[PDB]
Amino acid sequence: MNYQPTPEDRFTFGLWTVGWQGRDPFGDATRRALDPVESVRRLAELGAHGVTFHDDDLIPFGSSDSEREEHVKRFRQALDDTGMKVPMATTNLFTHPVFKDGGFTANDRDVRRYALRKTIRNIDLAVELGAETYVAWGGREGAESGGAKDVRDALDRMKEAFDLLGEYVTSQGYDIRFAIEPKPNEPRGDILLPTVGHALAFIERLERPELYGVNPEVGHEQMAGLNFPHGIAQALWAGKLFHIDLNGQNGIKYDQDLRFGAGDLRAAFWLVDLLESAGYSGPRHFDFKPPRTEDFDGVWASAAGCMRNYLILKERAAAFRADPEVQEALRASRLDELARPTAADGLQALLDDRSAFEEFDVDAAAARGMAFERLDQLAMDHLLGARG
Amino acid sequence: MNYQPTPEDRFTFGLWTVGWQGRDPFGDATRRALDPVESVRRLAELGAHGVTFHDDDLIPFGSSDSEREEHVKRFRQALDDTGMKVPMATTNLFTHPVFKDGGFTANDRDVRRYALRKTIRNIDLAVELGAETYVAWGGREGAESGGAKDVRDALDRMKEAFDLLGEYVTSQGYDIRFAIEPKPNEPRGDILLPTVGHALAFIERLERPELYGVNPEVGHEQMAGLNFPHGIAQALWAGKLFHIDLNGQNGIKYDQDLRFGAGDLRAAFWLVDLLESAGYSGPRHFDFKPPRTEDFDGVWASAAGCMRNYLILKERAAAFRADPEVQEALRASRLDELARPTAADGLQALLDDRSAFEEFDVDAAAARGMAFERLDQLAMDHLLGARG
Amino acid sequence: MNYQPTPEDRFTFGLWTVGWQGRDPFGDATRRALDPVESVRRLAELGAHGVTFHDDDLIPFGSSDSEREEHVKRFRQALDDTGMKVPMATTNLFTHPVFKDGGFTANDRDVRRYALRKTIRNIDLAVELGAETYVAWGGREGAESGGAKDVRDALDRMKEAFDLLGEYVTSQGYDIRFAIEPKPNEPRGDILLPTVGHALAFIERLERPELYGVNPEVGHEQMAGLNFPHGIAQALWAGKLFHIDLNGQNGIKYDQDLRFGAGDLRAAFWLVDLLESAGYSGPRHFDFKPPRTEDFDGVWASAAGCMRNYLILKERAAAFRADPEVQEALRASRLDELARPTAADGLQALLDDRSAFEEFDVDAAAARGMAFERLDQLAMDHLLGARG
Amino acid sequence: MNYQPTPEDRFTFGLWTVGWQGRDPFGDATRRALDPVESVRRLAELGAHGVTFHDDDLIPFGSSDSEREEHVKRFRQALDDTGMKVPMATTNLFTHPVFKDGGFTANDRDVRRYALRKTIRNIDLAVELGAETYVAWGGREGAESGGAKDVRDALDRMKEAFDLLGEYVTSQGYDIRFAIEPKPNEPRGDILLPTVGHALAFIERLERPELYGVNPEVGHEQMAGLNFPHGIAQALWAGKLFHIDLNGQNGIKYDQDLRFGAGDLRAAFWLVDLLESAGYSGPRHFDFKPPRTEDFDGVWASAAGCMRNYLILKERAAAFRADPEVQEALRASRLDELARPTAADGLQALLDDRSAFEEFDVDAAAARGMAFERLDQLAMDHLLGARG
Repeated sequence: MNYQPTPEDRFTFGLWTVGWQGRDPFGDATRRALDPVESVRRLAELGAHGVTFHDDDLIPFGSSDSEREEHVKRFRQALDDTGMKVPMATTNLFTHPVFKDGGFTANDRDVRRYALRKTIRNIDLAVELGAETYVAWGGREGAESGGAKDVRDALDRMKEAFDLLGEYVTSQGYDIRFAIEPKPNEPRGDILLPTVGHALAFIERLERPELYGVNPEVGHEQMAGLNFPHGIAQALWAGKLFHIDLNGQNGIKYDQDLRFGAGDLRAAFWLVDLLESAGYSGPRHFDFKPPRTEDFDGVWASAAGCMRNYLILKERAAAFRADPEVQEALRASRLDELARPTAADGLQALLDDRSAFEEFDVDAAAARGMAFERLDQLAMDHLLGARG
Repeated sequence: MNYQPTPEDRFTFGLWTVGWQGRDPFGDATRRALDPVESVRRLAELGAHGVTFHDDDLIPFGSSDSEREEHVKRFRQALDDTGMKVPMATTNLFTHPVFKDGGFTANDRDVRRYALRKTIRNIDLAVELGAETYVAWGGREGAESGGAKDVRDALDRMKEAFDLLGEYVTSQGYDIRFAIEPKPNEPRGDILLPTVGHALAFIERLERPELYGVNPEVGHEQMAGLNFPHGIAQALWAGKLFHIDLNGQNGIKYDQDLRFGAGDLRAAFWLVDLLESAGYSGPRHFDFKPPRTEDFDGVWASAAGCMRNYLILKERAAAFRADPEVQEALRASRLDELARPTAADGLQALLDDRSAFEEFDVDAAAARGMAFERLDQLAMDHLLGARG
Repeated sequence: MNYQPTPEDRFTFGLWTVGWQGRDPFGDATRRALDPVESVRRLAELGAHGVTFHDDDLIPFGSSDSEREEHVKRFRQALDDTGMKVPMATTNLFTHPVFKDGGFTANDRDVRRYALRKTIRNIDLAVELGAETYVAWGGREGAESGGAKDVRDALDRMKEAFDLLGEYVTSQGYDIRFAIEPKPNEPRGDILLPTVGHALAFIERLERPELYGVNPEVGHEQMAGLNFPHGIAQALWAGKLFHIDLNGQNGIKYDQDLRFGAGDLRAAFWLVDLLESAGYSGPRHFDFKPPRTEDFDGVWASAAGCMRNYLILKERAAAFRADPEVQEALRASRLDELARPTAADGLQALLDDRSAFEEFDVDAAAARGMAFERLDQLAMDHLLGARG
Repeated sequence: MNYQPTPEDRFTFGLWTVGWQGRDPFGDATRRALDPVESVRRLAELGAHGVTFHDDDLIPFGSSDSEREEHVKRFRQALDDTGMKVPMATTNLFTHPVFKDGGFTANDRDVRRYALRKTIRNIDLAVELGAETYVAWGGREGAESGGAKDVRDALDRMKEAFDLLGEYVTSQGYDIRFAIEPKPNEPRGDILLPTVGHALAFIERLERPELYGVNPEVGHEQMAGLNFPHGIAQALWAGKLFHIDLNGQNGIKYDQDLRFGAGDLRAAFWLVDLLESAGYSGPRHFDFKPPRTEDFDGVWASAAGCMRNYLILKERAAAFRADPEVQEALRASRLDELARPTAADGLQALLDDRSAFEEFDVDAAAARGMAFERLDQLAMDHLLGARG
């Protein structure tokens, strides 16, 4: 009577997630390295729809052209053998010491050019393996101190970099779009474009804004104590939710990348509620790290859980929305009134309307309860499976 | 040998700041109410350039037309008697119980209309007393629970409201522009447009974006653990820093509104550094609360401090920038390289350049120190007055 | 097929909770004042076991002796009419302006004496109405700035105050014990004894430590980003959990006092799990505020929810613990090994044991998976009612 | 006219600080490994008083007895050649994969025994090289999920471990004491004894509490948003500040370990103020990481800065305390009254005193300003070197 995921649920996983070897700021790897081909096979057996990669996840840094060929072909045969897809890809511009002050916004001009060139090389690959989205996570763009980075110049260089990528893309006639992934900090003291809001606003300054959107991560917005569903709704309102990274985070601290459903469970529910009601049809991508306490059996247990919790949440939110008792409470709370225009009649009519000011009875309106706590308990009940 | 502010330094204060009576979530007022005319007189003696107001700060809620006249005239005579200006004004849409679920985004349609009408009434007043900026702080737009607010509808209503304001403004031919002030939370559990980034991005969806910018507050961005100078630089890059609210905050907790210079002192320094180097020429506005421990003597002490700390900071940052030893370190750290274009030569040339990839020596570039810690200690030394 | 609470579940509520009139830092009351007698009657109908009070909640500040009599008698008749008890009481030393720099640790000596005297007066009352626990929440003990409070002197005055209370208590031969409630901040910038840990440690310096324990609040520890069940377990290990305050909080920000089950739901589950397994038999006390959006109907809805969520949680945690599949996983994860002594054999034997160092195979032990993610998903499944 | 540190200032540094190779959760080392003997020599030239070590910092894990000899002797010759001391030492129980679920509180009994044995081996070494303090940082004691760790059992095992260490120590007749270092999180999701308060309270449950105190770190308390000087004062009041770790942290996020003076500058000032006024005579130990952006020249620049900022702070705080204008303001704010007993006259006299309640004029006392903002601006002025 369960929640088994199928490739139609569009669940994806990054190679670096289940492949995380468990090295952290204070300790060595607890797990041996996984061959990408094993990961593809194991995730498919679990019902994943596909996998995503960093260039250096697939092809080890410094690899020879003929080594590149080998890594790709082998990866290609695994994806052919399993039906798995590659909907998204990204570049690693944060691990190698050369990127210690950034990729696109490093102070050293020659480093910024190298970063562009390593990114462009990987977009051709990504296109080849059929990704539709290309993610950019500028984890090293930022600073630990105020004098080290002039942020107006850094944003000029960031825009310069995204504009060049967009020009490259259109000239090759590729179908791919870009998704910028925000993070407020870690590993830099502060990171540029630290939240969904910052990312959306930056995009509006680009040459061809239509090529760019956001890839928000649950844990990253929560590292700034923000409401993630609220941020996702602003991205949907803007037509910019191109991709999404799902995981768990317990409040404001280091980036935990726990399995989805872990961390803020109610946030999880409201997010699924929103993705499902808006009709989000992009990949459901997990960016998570199975804790370093675990062996390979716990890794696959943790990955399976990501998908299971999504499905359970999905069922509980459908039940909530469909419940006649909840639809009535939503009317009681005037959500229906929220969706009607405030002044369709227009400015002039508003100004002339005595019932909107001069004869508005503020005190009776003030007295009206919103009935939000009864509504939220109905949501609680539905989440916990305790309606009655 | 001091730091006395003058009206030319453009220091402003809200009526509600020095007038804060010290009521907080857990306690009654510790200070008696101040007459606006006394505040204008006292701030001018301290060297303030002007004052700002909420409608209900100036004219008590429910005031009769002929009472309105009285409050304004008296306020007018004080400003004539002192040379003080009114560069900014705003509406109170958060105190009255009718706004408990919001103003522009309340679920109740009739409340949203009332809010527009109370705002429009105050823009005419503001214009009359000569403000150039009209601030909007939607402190009650948001929610404590997920079902209570559909955020896509709420953003449709928020835009609807700002568009109507903009239409009103152009039709009256007024010279005023709008500044939206972000806050992540408090008094609502979560607030819509919670940071500078969110606010800038929303503005790009408005009918006439040129009429709107942001009024960021030091403490509000810091309630989300963000880097405030970094946020201010993004607002400057976007040409949207219309106004700014200065104060102090000690990390992530309730909105403290401490006097400017309190809270994160180094953040204070880097901010002044930035406003001064960008050539910000708007008002230097303090949104602060003298702690409720204080009597009227401590109130004026706390207001004088706001201005004093700005000036001290201003002197230390000029000294830093002007220091030949610092200019050399900035070169050492390649800030000069940050401000040059990455690929002025263009995409094609970048792709063809072997020195940007194929023959790029990553390891030598990796080996180059950024020299940021020596630079930051020089900044430290300058701040503390300990160069040597 | 529900979760109806009964007086045997020991659910209590403070007069100030359902009576909260909804005044917050930025807005007026949205609800009229409740007569304590109405609250007692309404909570009893909901199945509460009892109520708790601040002195000034029951008897308005400045009340005449003969007014005191009136308030008490009336309150007494309501408790007789309903079977409701008064297990806990406390003093208000934070609302009146005289306490603006604190009660027990105010800088002014005469204020500290007044605070003691107002507290002692209320302990006699509390005893009279039969409370067994007397809570102290020093919300005003602390500071906004470093020079204002010497913390070593303030702790000497705090101890002095608790020692005097303890002497008073023993000399009257009263049966009551003290519970100190920690809070990290708000309304002061920083508050003394900011967490459970600080409170427990302070208590060990008192004259008669056995008279004092802690009354931790869910939201307060979470305002410091701490793990509340973890803090509660340390209090239980110390034999100091005298009382507990239950509510909801969404991470690090202002003190929300949401209804219990709101905020961190998984934290809620693990807490109930712990109170239930340790055999906590004290009151289940809610310190919450029905949001100011609500009318009286939402108030009682919100209070009923506190109790309902506890019961649902209670059922899910019993189910988890009782599940044979979970008991096996706990063995898989070696929780059984955690509860056995490390070196019962003693130091000498440990030192001599070659299998503990010299011939310990670190690499095989390193290879052993902890199996925590499978265990946590079983916990997830149980919480959500989705075992299968 | 400078701030050159001397060995008499008692400045110490851990081998792992300047030796940090800059590997972080998202990137490889940017610096080559330093030989401990080079570090000792370089720090001495900078005026350090001594160095501290983890066992595995000095002697590489798995080292043969005869390799141990070699590492020690060489280290010994460097300390003889420079006059440098070793006031503190500690054990690494967090890096090796065997410690992934902890050292003293790992679920696996055999791991807990190994951890004790590796710790005891290093105490003999520490004693030999003359340390007086032995630090314990249980960075791996804790959990990512609720079921994984029963905290009451874990505290029983933690106590068991510290008691055994204490027994070992007394039986060998060693002069060394223990200092427990708290951290709220990272690398575990939550860490046991997460703050100074928790650590002090735990210690009171040990067999011989006099052997144990705390080694608080500036950044760790600030990761929980706490006031560090306030925590240090509670540790001093308790007579438990055995050692202290100095560094910088920018609010609530990952453990930054910035150079001392970085992060919260005003917190830095008030801390130095307190250590200096209490007469703290222990080592001034820096636990910091030169950012991975830096080369060896920036490493020594960053270490020199730690010491320089302490000295500058030290001078500014002495100036503040010594200033007649500040001594008067302190009287104005009644700090003198804070240090007098509240009721030396005793309970009975307090109860009988009509001036403490019955005839106490609350309203006049309420009216008295605390004058804290003038005092704090005088502190500001002194810090910035702008008195006038």
